[PDB]
Amino acid sequence: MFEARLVQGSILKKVLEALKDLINEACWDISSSGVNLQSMDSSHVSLVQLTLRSEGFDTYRCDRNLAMGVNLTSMSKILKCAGNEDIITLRAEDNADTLALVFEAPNQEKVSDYEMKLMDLDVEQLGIPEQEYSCVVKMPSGEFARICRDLSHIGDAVVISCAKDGVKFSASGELGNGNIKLSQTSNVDKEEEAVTIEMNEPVQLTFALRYLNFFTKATPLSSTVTLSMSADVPLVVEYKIADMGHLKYYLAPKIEDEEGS
Amino acid sequence: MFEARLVQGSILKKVLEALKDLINEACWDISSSGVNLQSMDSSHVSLVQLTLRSEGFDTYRCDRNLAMGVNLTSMSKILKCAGNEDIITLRAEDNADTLALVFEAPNQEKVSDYEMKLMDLDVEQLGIPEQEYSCVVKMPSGEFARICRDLSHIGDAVVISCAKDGVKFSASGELGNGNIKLSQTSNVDKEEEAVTIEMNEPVQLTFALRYLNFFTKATPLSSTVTLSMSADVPLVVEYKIADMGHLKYYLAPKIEDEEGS
Amino acid sequence: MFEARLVQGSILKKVLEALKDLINEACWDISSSGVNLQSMDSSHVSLVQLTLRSEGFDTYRCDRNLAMGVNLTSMSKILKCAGNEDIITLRAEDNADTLALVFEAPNQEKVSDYEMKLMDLDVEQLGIPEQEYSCVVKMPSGEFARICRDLSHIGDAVVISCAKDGVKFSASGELGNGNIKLSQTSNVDKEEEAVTIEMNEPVQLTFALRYLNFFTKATPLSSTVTLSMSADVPLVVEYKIADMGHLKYYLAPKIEDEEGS
Amino acid sequence: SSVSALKRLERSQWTDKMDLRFGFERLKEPGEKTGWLINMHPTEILDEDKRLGSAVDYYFIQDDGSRFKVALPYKPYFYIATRKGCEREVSSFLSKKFQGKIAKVETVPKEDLDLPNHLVGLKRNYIRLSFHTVEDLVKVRKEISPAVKKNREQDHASDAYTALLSSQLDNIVDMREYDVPYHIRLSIDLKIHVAHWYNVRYRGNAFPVEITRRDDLVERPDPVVLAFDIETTKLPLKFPDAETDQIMMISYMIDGQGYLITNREIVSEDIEDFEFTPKPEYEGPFCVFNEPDEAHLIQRWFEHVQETKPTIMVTYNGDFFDWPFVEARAAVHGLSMQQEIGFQKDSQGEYKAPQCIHMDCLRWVKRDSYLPVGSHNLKAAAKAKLGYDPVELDPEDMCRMATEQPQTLATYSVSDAVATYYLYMKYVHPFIFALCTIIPMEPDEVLRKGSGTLCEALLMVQAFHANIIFPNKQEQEFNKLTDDGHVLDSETYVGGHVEALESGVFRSDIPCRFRMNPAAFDFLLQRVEKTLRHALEEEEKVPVEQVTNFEEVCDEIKSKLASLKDVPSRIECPLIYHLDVGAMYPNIILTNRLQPSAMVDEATCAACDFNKPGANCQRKMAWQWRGEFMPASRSEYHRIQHQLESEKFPPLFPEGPARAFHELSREEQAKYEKRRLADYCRKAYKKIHITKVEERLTTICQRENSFYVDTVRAFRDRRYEFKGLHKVWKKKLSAAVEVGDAAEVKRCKNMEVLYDSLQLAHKCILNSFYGYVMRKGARWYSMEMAGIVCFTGANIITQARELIEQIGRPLELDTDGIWCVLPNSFPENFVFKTTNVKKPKVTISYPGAMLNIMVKEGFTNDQYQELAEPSSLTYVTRSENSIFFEVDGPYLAMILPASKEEGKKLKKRYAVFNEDGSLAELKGFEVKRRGELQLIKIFQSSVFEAFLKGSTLEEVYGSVAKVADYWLDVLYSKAANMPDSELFELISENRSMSRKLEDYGEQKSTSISTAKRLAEFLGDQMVKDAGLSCRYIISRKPEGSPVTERAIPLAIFQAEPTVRKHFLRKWLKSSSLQDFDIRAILDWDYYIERLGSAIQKIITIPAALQQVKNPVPRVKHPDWLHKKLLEKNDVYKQKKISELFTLEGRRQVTMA
DNA sequence: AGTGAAAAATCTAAAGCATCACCTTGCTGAACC
DNA sequence: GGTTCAGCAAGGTGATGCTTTAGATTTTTCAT
Ligand code: SF4
Ligand SMILES: [Mg+2]
Ligand SMILES: [Mg+2]
Repeated sequence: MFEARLVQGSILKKVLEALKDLINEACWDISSSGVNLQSMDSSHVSLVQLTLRSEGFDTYRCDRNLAMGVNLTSMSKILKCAGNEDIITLRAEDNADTLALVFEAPNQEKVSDYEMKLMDLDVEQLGIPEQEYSCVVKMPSGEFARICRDLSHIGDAVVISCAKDGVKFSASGELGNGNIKLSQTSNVDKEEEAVTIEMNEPVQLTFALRYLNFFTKATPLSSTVTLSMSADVPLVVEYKIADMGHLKYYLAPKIEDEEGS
Repeated sequence: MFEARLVQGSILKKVLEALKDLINEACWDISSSGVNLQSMDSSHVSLVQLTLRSEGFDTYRCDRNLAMGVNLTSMSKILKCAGNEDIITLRAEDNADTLALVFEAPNQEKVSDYEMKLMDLDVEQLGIPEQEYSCVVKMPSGEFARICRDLSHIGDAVVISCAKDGVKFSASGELGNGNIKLSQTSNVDKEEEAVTIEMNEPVQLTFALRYLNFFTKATPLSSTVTLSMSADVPLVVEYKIADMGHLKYYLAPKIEDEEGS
Repeated sequence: MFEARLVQGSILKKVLEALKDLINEACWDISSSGVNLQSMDSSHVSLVQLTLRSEGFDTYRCDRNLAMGVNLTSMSKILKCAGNEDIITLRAEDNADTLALVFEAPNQEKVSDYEMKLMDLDVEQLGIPEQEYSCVVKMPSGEFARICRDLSHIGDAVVISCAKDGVKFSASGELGNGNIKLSQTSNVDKEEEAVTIEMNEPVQLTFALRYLNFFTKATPLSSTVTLSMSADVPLVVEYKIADMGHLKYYLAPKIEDEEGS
Repeated sequence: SSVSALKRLERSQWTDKMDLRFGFERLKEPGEKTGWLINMHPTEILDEDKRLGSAVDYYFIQDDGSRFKVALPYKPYFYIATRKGCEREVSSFLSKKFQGKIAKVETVPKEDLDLPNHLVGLKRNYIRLSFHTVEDLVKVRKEISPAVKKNREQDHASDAYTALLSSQLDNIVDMREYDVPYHIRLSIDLKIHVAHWYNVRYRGNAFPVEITRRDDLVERPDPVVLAFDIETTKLPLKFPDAETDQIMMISYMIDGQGYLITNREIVSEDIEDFEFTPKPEYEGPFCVFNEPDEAHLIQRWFEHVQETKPTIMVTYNGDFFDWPFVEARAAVHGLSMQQEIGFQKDSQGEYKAPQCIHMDCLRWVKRDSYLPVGSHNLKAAAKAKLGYDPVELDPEDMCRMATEQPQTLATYSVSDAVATYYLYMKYVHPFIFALCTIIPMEPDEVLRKGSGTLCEALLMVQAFHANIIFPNKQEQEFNKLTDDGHVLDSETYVGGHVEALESGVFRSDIPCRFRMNPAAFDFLLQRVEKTLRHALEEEEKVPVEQVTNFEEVCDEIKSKLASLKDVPSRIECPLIYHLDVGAMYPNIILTNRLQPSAMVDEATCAACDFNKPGANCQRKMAWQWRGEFMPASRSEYHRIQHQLESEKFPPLFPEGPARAFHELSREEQAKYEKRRLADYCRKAYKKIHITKVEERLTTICQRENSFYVDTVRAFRDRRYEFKGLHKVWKKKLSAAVEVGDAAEVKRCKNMEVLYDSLQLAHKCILNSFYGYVMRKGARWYSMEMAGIVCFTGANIITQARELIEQIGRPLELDTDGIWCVLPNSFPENFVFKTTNVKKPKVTISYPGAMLNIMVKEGFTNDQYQELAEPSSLTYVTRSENSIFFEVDGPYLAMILPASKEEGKKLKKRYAVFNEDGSLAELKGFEVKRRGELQLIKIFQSSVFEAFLKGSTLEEVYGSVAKVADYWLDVLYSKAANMPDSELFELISENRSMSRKLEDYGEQKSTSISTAKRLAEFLGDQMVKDAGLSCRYIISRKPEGSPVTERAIPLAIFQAEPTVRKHFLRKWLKSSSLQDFDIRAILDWDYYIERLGSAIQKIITIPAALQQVKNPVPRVKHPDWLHKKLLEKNDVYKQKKISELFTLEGRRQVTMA
């Protein structure tokens, strides 16, 4: 008997529509600390980490740790049934694999409830180690997602350089080179249009833009995305849905073939 | 010698968009009673009736009963250039083998006449059985379009229940079973978003969601749609447009084999 | 090099969005008069010219008459990176062997360089026969484009005729015959729907409508289309507003001199 | 019917007097005579009682040529099974319906091949109905067959009613033997086989003919065999016509003596006798006869055939150009070939004389010679088999050679004749007769008929030795019901798994790469002693204790295999192998005890009362099933069946009456029902074609009748027996050539050629079993059997691929065998010096032994049993593992093509080149079909003849780049330097036109447009005789219009110039054009795109997959391959996540 | 070096479906009387 | 303190490019 209330039901839509496009199967974990989603790609490259706590979930209780291996190509066809202002109530059973949803209209005119049977699978777990994770930058999610979608046509991979003179997004392609610079306009009282860039060293590291497309699908969750990088480490991306939780998403880079011999 | 006026162009443009999918060939009937169209769909399961009374037109003067047999897809192809504000006129002659019609604007600048030929085929004129309707629901068309496109993704065979509390849609299938309830709206006096229930005895039967989508794609016609059901009759869809006339759908339910049920 | 200043750069991105099917590869010619494109399409039918005058832009800076043969559809996939409110700034270079285009956000915190190596093809220039045509018509491109996309799909060939009372467009097809008549506006001074016709002698021509709404659809760059037409000459289709837009098409009559019979 | 009776009577004594003057005098004297059978034909010989009757005449040859013909009476056969317990009154009604039409009706019990509960001795019984003549049989066939079809639905309905219960003419339940011919059924029931020494006993006239086999005389007499070949006059650049052109020369070849008859009307001078000897085993003695005109030439030919009297006549493509031409030249000159040698056309367009077997080597080259397809001409077959080059001569220039000098033209003609005759008697004459000793069919029909009906004839022979009733032809059943409840559209077994895993140039001199996994090598080091032990004990069937020299070959094996461990990655020359049984599939029938009549479902298996677990009665085997069907349900089908009953519907018969439901045939209502469901599910169910692919297990019973199994068993071990006998007589010859015993060496040469031909024919039929099983509609064809055989072939061959991927670089997976390479340091072939006197040397194959242990250890089966002696009730227990993957030897070259999209697999496309440069095999290429363009033929020949140059991949692609650069530079310069006269032949494409212009209706295509242009050329007069296949090119100047409406013929260009110019301006829709020469209206873009697609799919894409730069840099790669190649070579690469992030656990949601 | 006919690969037109820019509308904030 | 008009977020909607299904055409394969 699990319950999970969410009054602002558009954010569950916005997280779930961002994981169909490059994850086929992810295994939700539930415990007293909240709900987690620690799951790798089926292509075995980049990995998801949802963490949502109980200070945004209104009606919420959970006394046992368990897991459910939900499918992602079929769960994001039954959640857009609610509109952008409906409230969403998840329910679950101890012994049954049936996950139930409740979509309730805010004006009390359309009540729907859903059941979905699930299946058990066998995936891997990749825990994160704690590191410096410097060169942290904060950008608007709309601008970053817009430019990430834009650079997909000119190139297939990106070189990201955190240096003193802003941030360098240089995609590498056969036709031309498209590079993006972010200026430190720190003299703004508004946090939306003012970017924060702090660092310990200039870091140059390269990533797969074809995965950055399916990556950047989580646009309208948080107004500001916070991305951070270091050397020889996967990029970390935080989409902080500050009412309860945050999406950390980790993308492994491309590196050289060490020193040739 | 026939003549007809419309001070609005939305309805006559959108009926052809609403009806082009079920019917490929039709037989119009123009007379002093107005416009009649009884037709089978190309699979001979669903029945359609397009009826326009004579008093709904601005001026409607004719000669006598004439059955004419052009198809419908050509009419929707040629007439959809008209907008939702252009005014409509159609003229005809008995000796002439073609029917003319002008799309005119109130400023008398944008104007276009089209004359259409008469290809002749006469389908059988079957008598529509008229009986009582045990359950009548009068509910908005936008919510009905949303609920039909909602249930199209989950399942294929929708079971619909009419009871005292309201109406209940339900969908089976391999991706779960969905349940949607719509209750009476007694505290809402305005009727462009409320529902209305006329109730005799509880009914429920199984219907095909592709055919429900084919009926519900008539949704810009009216802000409300009257679904009605009785004992084993084809379910009837009433589109009360205006004082101009009606657009009535009839669907036979599917027989479920008792064996393995 | 023509790294000109633009107060708004939506025009270039939409003309590349629309003309991605007309010309498969063009060459940008830039001289002291501005930018002059003259390209002959893939089917070798018409010669399309675009004139963007230098005084229409904010600034001009080139060494001499420079022709850069950049593939037209290749940089169309990258030019929509800029927004409709985005601007193109000014830079000075005399020996640039690789052309770069500058992207500047409206909030002046994002700068971008999109480069392209110099590769060139020599295209033969064609002379344009110019004289005073008999009939020049002027209608807003909205409803003309609307009827051109709503009447090409009932017939392939149109007789286009110009007379004093109203110009007509008559296309026949297997589902019927349609034709369009335009009258003259004299009491109307507003630009949004006025159709002005300068008229010398009534002319008749025959054309194919497939080429007219699909390969030559760049409507929102201007708002009023003007067609110049005369006896025994091809079409002159003009999208023209002020110094911000002037493009033209030269579709030719593909009518034989009765050699079929 | 007296007029037709006297007509066929006159035909009977006409053929009899035709053969009496031709040498085949009848068996009219009472006595006993030996003979050897030659021909088999039906005839209409009567009896002394003057009762109408059909008979059959055999032709018997002697060792000294005192030939004869024996006609014996024999009525045809027919079987009808009726309802049980009431078969007397149906036979009495049948006898009383026709006074004396039926000859005899009788009933004797038999056994059904698929009747359940067969252990208790169940019986099903037919009745035999015999007619006195064949035309009465076909008349009764046409009288009864639609009634049978209609009543079959009635019987089917009755069966359905009976199934529901379980849940006068109309008394006949089924009928068979309507497709077996007369002579064929004759042999099936009498067992009289062509090519066997017989003796005949015939005393008096009232007694019939007695015939008895004399099989101890294993020698065979040489029949007098005349091979002949024409040449005809012709007007240039046109196929010759038989109404105006005439023969200048005939050349023919009778039993080693050659003659040449020449027309002196066209030939300028007489021709003397000459000798032509290409090889010492091919003697060429030749005599010349010269006649003034064609009439005396054909008269000399006819009288010399009448005098020498050849039993077997040999041509090459005789049925196409030879016989219609000579028949028409007889008909022009007041004669006919029917009236002097009896050669007329049959119903199928083939020419079969009543006494002289017309026999055509081209059909054998097409069918059994195993030459590559597209290489079936006589020159190719003579070079492949006889090992010499026939003299070539241009038929365009042969007309001027007919008047300039006749000697070289005569040499060409006699070279054609001697090539045909020696390719006949050295190879295919004892091959055909060895096929004939086992197939009960006359020689012309056993050469003409297909592979499946040859297997059918063998199975009918073994079916009537076993006394079973023949299943009919498997017809197509309309609207088959799936057990799920859906009607079908297509229903298919395993889809022919073909995969080209690599593409590139492969040779025995090229250095290729090997990644060797040492785990399989560690397996092999401890296996190899036992592997060679088992190979010597099973492939040779001798004990290992017999040989003494095991240790030194074992040490050589150890040294080679240990020098293979020393590095995984290595580069040397690979030997090219073909890892398979020649037809694994018959052994897959054998070792699994498979047969098409003993596979059922679980329901009727449980209906049988002898089921028992833990026994051999229930065995199961795996396959996979494919069905494309209709997504509409089953209850809706009853609904639409009810809604399509009792309504008006248009009859197909013009001005017909009001038709009802019952008399409608199944095919018209089947189309109507398919249209109705296609309309119903274009709207409601979102689909009309659902492709379900699933896996199935079938239960194979024990042998109710083992007729399909023991045939293959006896035929395989008789093949091996004949192979051993041929090897024994080959060693006898190999001693006799230095014995010096001329008559004895000639007779043992005859014996070894005979045994070689029996071995070759048995090998061909063993290959033919698979080709018979893989088609639907055969009379013994089982769906599940074909699926099982193809899937187990796939599983075995992918097990072999899984192992061989680590000892080299295997290349091409196939439904016939792995085509792969192996390193040369890997040992290839071992000779054994064995002390046994029966074999001083033993040749054993090392990859063969490895594949033998693969198929032995991988597949151990306990179902094999031997039945030696029923009296002692003994049962030895041993397993049969006879899957012999015979490596055919190291080839010289291997070429693979590639495919035109990202990641699809090719379809049976490769080329294999043998060691002496001869093209060993080719499959799936453009040269297979004689159509398309011959712009491509010369390019493809010049590229496949040019892979055998150079040592490295750089050099071989350099030579291929030279060839492609030459041909694309001829194309790129618009073919300007050479004369243009041959270019119109070279460039244009020729498409046949089968129907008329109005048959397709409103549909328009390229051929329809070309026919319309041809009609616009002259008029309806050309349409009246529009049997000519249309040649065309593609116009260029009307751009935008599709290529389906952009074809112009070359017939306009041969017209007079002014109408050409005007009507070309009419075609091109451009009256302002000025030029008329053929330089710009050619669509060179389409032509260079065709040649570009060829050079992409043959050369450049395999080059990109062989890590080399493009040999044709002016032809760009496709976008997907360009992307993959530019991503691969960049050392900047993608790193995965299991290395950069460690593993923290593995779990599963376990059941509690 | 022929022929004809059927199963399957290939080519082409039309419908499904996710996405993007734009039209219209409800909620709300600051200047005004 | 009521008003009111503009500003802006947001749903509905026409238009669009890619994808998928369906029917006609050639191509291989098998019988001859
Ligand atoms: S397998 Fe089944 S049907 Fe066949 S003999 Fe055994 S029990 Fe009978
Ligand atoms: Mg010949
Ligand atoms: Mg010849």
